[PDB]
Amino acid sequence: GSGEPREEAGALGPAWDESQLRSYSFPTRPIPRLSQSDPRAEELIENEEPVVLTDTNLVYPALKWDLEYLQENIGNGDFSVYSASTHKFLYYDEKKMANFQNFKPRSNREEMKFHEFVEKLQDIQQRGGEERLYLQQTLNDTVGRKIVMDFLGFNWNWINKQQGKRGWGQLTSNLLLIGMEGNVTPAHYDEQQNFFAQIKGYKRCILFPPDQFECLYPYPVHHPCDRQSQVDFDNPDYERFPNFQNVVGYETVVGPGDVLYIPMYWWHHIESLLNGGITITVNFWYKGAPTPKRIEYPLKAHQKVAIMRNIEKMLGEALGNPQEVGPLLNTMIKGRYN
Amino acid sequence: GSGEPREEAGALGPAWDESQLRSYSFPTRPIPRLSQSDPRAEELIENEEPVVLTDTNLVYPALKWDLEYLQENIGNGDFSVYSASTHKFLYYDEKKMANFQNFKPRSNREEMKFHEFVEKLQDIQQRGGEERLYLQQTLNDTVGRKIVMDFLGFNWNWINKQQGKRGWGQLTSNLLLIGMEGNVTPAHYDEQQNFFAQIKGYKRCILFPPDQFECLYPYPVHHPCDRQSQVDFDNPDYERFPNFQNVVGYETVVGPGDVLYIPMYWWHHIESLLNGGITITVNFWYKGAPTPKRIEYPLKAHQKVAIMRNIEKMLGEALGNPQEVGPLLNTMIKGRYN
Amino acid sequence: EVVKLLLEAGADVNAQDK
Amino acid sequence: EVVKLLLEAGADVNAQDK
Ligand SMILES: O=C(O)C(=O)[C@H]1CC[C@@H](C(=O)O)C1
Ligand SMILES: O=C(O)C(=O)[C@H]1CC[C@@H](C(=O)O)C1
Ligand SMILES: [Zn+2]
Ligand SMILES: [Zn+2]
Repeated sequence: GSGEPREEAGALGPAWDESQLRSYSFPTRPIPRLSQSDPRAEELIENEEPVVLTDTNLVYPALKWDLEYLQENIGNGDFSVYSASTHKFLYYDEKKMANFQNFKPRSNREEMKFHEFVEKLQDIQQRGGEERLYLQQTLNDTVGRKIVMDFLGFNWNWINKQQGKRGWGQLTSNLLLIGMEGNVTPAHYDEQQNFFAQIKGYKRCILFPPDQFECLYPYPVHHPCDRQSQVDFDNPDYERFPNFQNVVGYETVVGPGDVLYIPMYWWHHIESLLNGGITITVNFWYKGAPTPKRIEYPLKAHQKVAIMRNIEKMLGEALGNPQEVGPLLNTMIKGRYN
Repeated sequence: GSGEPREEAGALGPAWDESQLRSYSFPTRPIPRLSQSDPRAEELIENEEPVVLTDTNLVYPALKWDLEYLQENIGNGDFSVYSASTHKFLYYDEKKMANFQNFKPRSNREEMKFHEFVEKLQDIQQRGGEERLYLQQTLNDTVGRKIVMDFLGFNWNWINKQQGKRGWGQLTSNLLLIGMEGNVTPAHYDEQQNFFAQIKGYKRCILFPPDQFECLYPYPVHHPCDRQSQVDFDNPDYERFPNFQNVVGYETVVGPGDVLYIPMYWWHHIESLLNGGITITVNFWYKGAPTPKRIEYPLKAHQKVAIMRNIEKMLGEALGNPQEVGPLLNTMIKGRYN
Repeated sequence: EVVKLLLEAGADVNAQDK
Repeated sequence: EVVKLLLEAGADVNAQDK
């Protein structure tokens, strides 16, 4: 489990309860929840292991954000809003859909103004519709003055020191995430370091280390769902994915003010708690440190993942067609390495 | 089959008969036997398909070679002589044995003078022993005057024009091969072009095109038996090697004066005819033409073989240990591409 | 060279490129 | 570059190197 639901100050009762969590097939153990001043927290980040930091004040000025405040102040830029008839918002790269014309995504992307997102959300709730929305938009220069001021008030002192201490590359973006209760982002890994800053509502985060690659079966690299797990967590096909019976997760529920370090290459499944209302999150994506000058053997799990990705990319290019990658790989192994 | 046994001139009867051929599980069709002046012969060489040329005179001065002549004239250099208790002289690279300390070769290499090879051969025949010898030695500068003169008398005019016409690289070596009746060199492919010049006795040659890679199951690249088939032709394991049930060979029996073009990457199984006496062959190995400037898609079979070899080599280097290549490849494919 | 080639990380994340 | 890298042929044959 995630650990006992945290009790809110002022005797406001349990923030959430276990009935708001979806049911899955695998065991988990809790991600540590620590103060940013705790040396164990620094130890985990340094070793690229997840930790929830409870007191960074990383996005303190954003803790007042709700739909009314954001709509008044976030400007008139476009926001990417995904729509689905399922709770699962499986990520896919539109640019790879040409490689797999048989892939029919279950979520669709629509660009709209922030007030149109609020209105569509309101229409759905009144009509009792089952349609789900998930706003996922990189923050940019079109935001209004008050959002600029809030953003400037993030704890750049703390996170800049992390970036420097860990040798990371640049901050590439901040993703603003606004979801409906019950929304799920299925398990995947990212090739950047991530500080995941919860603002409103509660998200259950289930992480898996890079050495569970064999259990989580990412799509082919050239598939639209590169880096995402092929396993349906709600109905796992153990005939196709037998080592999913061996997966073990690291679990936590983050609430307003919490920051989760999601290390590069770590798998993560994220869900907005059932009956928990809307959720708001801002993340901080950093490029990882460069390949070290001297390679130490045996390689770490994340280095083998990087190798496998590059083998798939190179074969797709050399064979001139990503569909020939599988057949060549099978020819290489059958009766030779298996 | 190989085609009707050729009838020798002067009414000397069939050179050989089908009872001298070993029995295998797969069908074959005959390699064309043509004159070097036949445009179809040039067409096959140009398209990297095998052909037996009957009238090249490529090694005409060597057709008088026997053990007595060679012993008198081939000098006092060392000759590599393989010894085995089986008819199969499976090739292996001594330099890769460190990677696979569990590999126990069934043939051993011993360096000796040519007269010691003749004497060991004579001891075996008198004592009725079952030990087999196979002399396999690159021709070099230590050979005596009469062998030098014979070698100078090869048809360099004809073969030099082939090398030039096909864009091949340099002649890298000439392998002298002297085997006992019944000796077999198991199926493998070479990364050079080969003109195979038969001098004494008869060899059955069974070739398989590069697109039968999937049926012939070469050892891992880092194994001592790189480029050789794992299938025991005398007892094929169809559970491990199911597509060996689909292999189809191109077959011929070469005799004195014949030259077989064995194209680069073509699999070949070579056997000295049962009860046929000793065999003598000299081959001519040429580096292949370079990779073309413009790549045409889809790739040819031999280009996919080159890619697979390089993937295995690169992974062995990057993982720091050739034993980790298999596990990484299986992790890449299981539940992802298979 | 080849080892560093195969070890090179990408930077892809779950955010759609335009 | 990478395509020509993967397409490069070796030159190994069945003759033992010293
Ligand atoms: O932050 C990441 O690494 C992501 O993958 C984002 C997109 C799925 C989102 C969610 O919070 O549901 C988070
Ligand atoms: O000539 C080649 O390509 C070879 O592989 C040589 C070594 C096995 C030999 C044989 O004639 O039995 C020929
Ligand atoms: Zn992610
Ligand atoms: Zn050969």
